Amino acid sequence: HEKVTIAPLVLLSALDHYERTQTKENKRCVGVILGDANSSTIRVTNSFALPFEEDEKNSDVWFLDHNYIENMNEMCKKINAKEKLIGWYHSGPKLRASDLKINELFKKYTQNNPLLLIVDVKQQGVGLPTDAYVAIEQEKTFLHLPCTIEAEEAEEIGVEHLLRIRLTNQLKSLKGLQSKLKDVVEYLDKVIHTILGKLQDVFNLNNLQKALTVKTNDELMVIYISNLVRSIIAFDDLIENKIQNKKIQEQRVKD
Amino acid sequence: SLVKLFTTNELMRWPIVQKTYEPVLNEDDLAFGGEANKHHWEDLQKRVIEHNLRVISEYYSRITLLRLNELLDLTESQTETYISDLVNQGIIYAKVNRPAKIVNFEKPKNSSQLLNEWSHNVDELLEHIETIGHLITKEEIMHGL
Amino acid sequence: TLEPSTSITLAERQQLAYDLSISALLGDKIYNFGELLHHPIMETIVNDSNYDWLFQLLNALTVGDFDKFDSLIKVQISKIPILAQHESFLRQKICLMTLIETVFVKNIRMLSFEDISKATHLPKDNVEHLVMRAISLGLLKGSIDQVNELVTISWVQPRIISGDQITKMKDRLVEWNDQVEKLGKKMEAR
Amino acid sequence: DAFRLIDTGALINNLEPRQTTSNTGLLNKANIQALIHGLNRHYYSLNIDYHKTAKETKMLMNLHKEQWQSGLKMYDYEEKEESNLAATKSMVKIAEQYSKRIEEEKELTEEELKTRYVGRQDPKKHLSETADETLENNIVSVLTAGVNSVAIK
Repeated sequence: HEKVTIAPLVLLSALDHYERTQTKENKRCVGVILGDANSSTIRVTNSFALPFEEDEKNSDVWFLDHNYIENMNEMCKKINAKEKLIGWYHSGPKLRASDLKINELFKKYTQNNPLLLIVDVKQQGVGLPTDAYVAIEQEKTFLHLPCTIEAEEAEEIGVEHLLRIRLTNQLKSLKGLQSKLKDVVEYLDKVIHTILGKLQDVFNLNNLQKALTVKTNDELMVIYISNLVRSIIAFDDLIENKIQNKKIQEQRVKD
Repeated sequence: SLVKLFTTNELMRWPIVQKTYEPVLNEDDLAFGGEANKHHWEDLQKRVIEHNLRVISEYYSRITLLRLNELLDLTESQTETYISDLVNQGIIYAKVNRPAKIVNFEKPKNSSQLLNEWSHNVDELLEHIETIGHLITKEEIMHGL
Repeated sequence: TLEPSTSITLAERQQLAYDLSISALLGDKIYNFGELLHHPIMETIVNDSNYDWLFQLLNALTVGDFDKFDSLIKVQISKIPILAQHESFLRQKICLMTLIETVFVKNIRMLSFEDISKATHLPKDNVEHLVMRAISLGLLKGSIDQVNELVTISWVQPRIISGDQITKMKDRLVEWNDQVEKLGKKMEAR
Repeated sequence: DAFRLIDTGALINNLEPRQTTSNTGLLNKANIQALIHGLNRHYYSLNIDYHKTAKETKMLMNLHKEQWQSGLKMYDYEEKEESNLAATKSMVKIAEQYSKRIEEEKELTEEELKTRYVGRQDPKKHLSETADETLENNIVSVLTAGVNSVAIK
């Protein structure tokens, strides 16, 4: 399949247009990603906003200027020639009816399958403040591609200069069953099987490990054998340092 | 149907099929020399037995030797003849217990268990957070509209 | 899903349901006739004149009575013995999907020769051959143990049923939550 | 790096140098040390800091760590580390083999306990190589082993 690679330059750029424009919950900042969608690895090296206006009274009313779309994409070619139109990004926590009608706009100048991106300034719950989706039809069918972040050498190192485990893993793992339980109950009363079929595939696949439980305990003992030997090595240094500490005390008594 | 037969072949209908339709099977006078049809009966039986034990390894992990002799249309002495050639030539492998009359698959443990075979359990929850995260937004679309 | 297109009257719906029904008689793949009931078909067609095969064969895969369906049909489809063979697969596949997690509580996968013989209404000799033919068709996987009377079948064919997995999924939620208060708070309060 | 011109003027104003580590010129050494006094012109004395809002600081702290396995650490690196655990068990054994061989030759050649040996700190280097490496190999076989199973039911 394909994967979406979002550079930290793009994630931080979309967060800037939200605060500078004083965008409230009634508006969502829309922008255009730039990159190469030809290969299986989709990387976005550039992002910019657009004068978008949102209307909550009518989902079919949106203000977008196509002149600024083609001009800015042409003027930014002088920087890097690898930047083309692979899709667009927009703000807001949720996908409303106005987002479905604006999907067919950029598809005229886009060759391959466009890429959609949702930027969340609040980042409420779990991970992934920016979720990526693909727009394709047979009815609109959206698929969530794996979201990864990879930058250049100077870009990844520059983040560390500006900033100069097990418990968290168990908390998010427990919340996965709580969030899935609410999705099944709400969908049960919504119908009164296709959506629940995909969740049943993952949920079904000492229950099945009973055959490997005997062989698992034998491997855990071998792991402790290495840990027991390394523990003795650390214990020898404690006695060696205790004798070494006395040599310093013996010099303090004579001198 | 004869090509796909070897997978499901129990050798129960083997004598029945050869009698009704025998174009190349039992009696063949074309492009085959011989003094009788006994060569067609011996040569065809050698192939259906080798393919019979081959699919058992992929289906029956443990089977009684007494039941295996009835499925192979052989005897105690004739069963050990055909299986000895399959293992010696490096085709397949099986378990033969003469005093215990037990025939098993003999699953190799050389894979070091958890050190390798655990790769089947990583794909179980790989689609867990991915499918749920996609349905959270999808369900809210139909609920809001 | 087609809302706007494929204009059809009640005359062609019965002709369309004919090819949809007969496809599932010998079809061993993708659930069973109940999928045709999930779509607005049976409600739009007549309930008799050999259009009721969906209702008769629905419970025939549970109770396992072949005299109810064979008595109401003609000699056209009853002459082929293959039709009676495929009805035995879908009857057992309902119970074989319960081996890991659907209904059963302890979620331990084990099957003997006696328990499966009473559910499929078949003896111990015919049930061993029925499972081998089911895996050979690509519907199932796994192995079979005749020494200890154990049947291990890998989960392949999905199902559209639901509502029985909510309670058993809570078992993983409650049992793992106890370690958050005990083991989870032990490492945090370190 | 930056540059700003001064020429005539820019004086009779606030204090430019006193801000950050200015009033310098010990020997010739500053920055690239091709500059001394003039730099480009007049030693503008650049000061490079950074300030971010509450939303921007919340991102890079949780987002940037090493790579992205995050949100579930259990099964992502479980199969990758367990598959190489068989080879890791054999490689950590060689590290211990060369451990005591250094300490054995260390105390064998010294009957004095003085320094002719230009050994000013001899022991602590080889002692830490037998400690920190041992301290590295055991913790990765324990802390990871706790989440290596965690199966329960």
